[PDB]
Amino acid sequence: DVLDEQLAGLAKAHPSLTLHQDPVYVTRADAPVAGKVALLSGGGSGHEPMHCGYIGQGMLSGACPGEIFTSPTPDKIFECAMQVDGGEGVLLIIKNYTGDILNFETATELLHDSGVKVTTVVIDDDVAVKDSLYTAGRRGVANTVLIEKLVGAAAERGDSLDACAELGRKLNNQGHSIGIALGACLADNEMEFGVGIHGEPGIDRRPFSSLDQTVDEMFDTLLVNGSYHRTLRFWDYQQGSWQEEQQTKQPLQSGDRVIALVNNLGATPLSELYGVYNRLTTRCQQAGLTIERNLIGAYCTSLDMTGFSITLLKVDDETLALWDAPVHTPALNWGK
Amino acid sequence: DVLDEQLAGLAKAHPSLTLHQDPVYVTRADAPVAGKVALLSGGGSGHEPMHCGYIGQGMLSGACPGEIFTSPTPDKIFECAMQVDGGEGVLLIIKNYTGDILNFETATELLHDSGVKVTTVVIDDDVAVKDSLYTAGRRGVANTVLIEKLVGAAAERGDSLDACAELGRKLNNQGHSIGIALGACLADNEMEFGVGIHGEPGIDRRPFSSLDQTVDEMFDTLLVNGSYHRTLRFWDYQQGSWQEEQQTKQPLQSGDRVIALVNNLGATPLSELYGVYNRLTTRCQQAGLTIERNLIGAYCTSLDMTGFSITLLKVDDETLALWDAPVHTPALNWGK
Repeated sequence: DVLDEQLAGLAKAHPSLTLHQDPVYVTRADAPVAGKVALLSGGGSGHEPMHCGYIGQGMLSGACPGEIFTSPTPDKIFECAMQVDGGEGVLLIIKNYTGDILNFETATELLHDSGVKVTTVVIDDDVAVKDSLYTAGRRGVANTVLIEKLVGAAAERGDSLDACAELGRKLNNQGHSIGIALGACLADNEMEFGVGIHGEPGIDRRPFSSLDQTVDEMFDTLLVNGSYHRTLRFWDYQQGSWQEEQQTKQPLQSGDRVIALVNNLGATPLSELYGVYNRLTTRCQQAGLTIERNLIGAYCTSLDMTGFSITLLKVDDETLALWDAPVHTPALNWGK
Repeated sequence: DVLDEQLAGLAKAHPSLTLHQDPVYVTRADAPVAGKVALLSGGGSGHEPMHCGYIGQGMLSGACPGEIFTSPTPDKIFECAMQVDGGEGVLLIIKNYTGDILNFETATELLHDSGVKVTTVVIDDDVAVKDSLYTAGRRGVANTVLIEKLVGAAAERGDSLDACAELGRKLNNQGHSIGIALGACLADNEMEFGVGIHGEPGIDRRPFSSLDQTVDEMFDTLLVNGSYHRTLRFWDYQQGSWQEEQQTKQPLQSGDRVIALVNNLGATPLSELYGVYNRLTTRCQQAGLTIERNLIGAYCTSLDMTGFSITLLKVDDETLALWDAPVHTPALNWGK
């Protein structure tokens, strides 16, 4: 099995990780870490390094890969959470896809029934399309990475589960993403505008004219599609039931300070992502947005798709402190 | 100009770097760093992050990007070296291509003629083809990255120019690489075996049967093509002339300890690189090679070429200590 070989390779390459079998999942080699909230995510393979490249101090305690573009089954999630439970609760980060919501919400109840204090955070940052192919609402994409890092730093400093959960839901309402593909993972000199990380259709197919023009269109869409009201369910561990919560996003606006993530969906040359970033900085400056930090690289992929996404996440001094905090994972590493 | 936009983007993304104009080059924002040997490289754009993503503490002092797959002109190299010169010499790392050798060699003379103590290290790690299209001898490829980190650590701790040059030449004789492409940046289900980072032809075109079979063939080639004797010129700064030095490589063999670099040439999914790493570890274990450290990712690319390369560098305890030493660059970051 190729997927088997890929995970064995990840494990051999990174001794800070432990690959488990029966069922398969990955955790920090030092888990469970006593006394800190444990953070977990997962989803289909094909988005590497998300989420296994994010396992480590200051970020995920563990992750649950599934088959290509397919949610891990509930047994994997339950066993991974039990393995990382440090006595302070486990927070489940779930991207907004039908399969992921179903399997993670099922694991959540099984965990609850076994005495584990758990709660959830749903990510729906893709502003492009409401109700795509495998999603009720907006699709969960690259902002998931920014949220894992920020909530990961908060868990590592010792915040409670409730605190980690409220911060993740707040960030979710402040982060906005859009992606484009020039080639799947079907017409010359055309792009799928507002594409999904599983290959879901975007807003439309439109001509690619230049890098700068594509960025302008993506940026403009982030500015005008920001307003959003919807229900996101979360697990209330005190009542032991799902709570429907209306959640509100404000559009990005002049005066917002942001973290920018320019993300390779798969086969975009890094030189091009720097050109994207150059145009993005100009547009934010013109619109009154201050980019305070950035990440530019392959952080949330779709196999070998040719395209990239732009993510802008509103932040304040407290959030920036969580950004600057140490993280030690395969994909992201920085010290004090 | 797209290159202009791409370089402005790199500069805006990384305040630890300074982009210069008239002529264009990039340096550490803190250069010149007094009292340390300065390390420089450069080459055609299209291999990002090599070399600009390696500028920072513990690695390059600066780099000189040229146009796509084209060497920087000697004025760029000269001015960059003058900007980073810390009074203890400048070491130029040059990959073995006709154009790079000629421009860096011309800059070396201009530098010497201006009072700057300088010397060179030529990289010729690609074991696949002798005398390809743009090269007398063997092509310089991904081992260039490992050498910049190791020699970068030696320079950062204060080693002398001669000590840094000797280390670089020694490592060059101990590092071996081979690349394959499944698509240019051709044929169906066929690969260009032993391909060059500028699209040069390899040993041959052959059928792609599987990932594991491809890795086996690449690895076998690294074992059987390792022996090599050739002349590499270097700048003798005391005599003020080029010195022809016969240099020797021994094949890799049972008992060697290595650092492995599994490198995406452009469009290979990270999941697949881990599968590559998994097969590589098995083959190294069978052959008697101990992989002590690895790097898996996009470190020396060829635009959006679909393919990957494998590099194995023989090391000892001293070299492993230089690998583990602190490095803080756009592409490589660790403190232990």
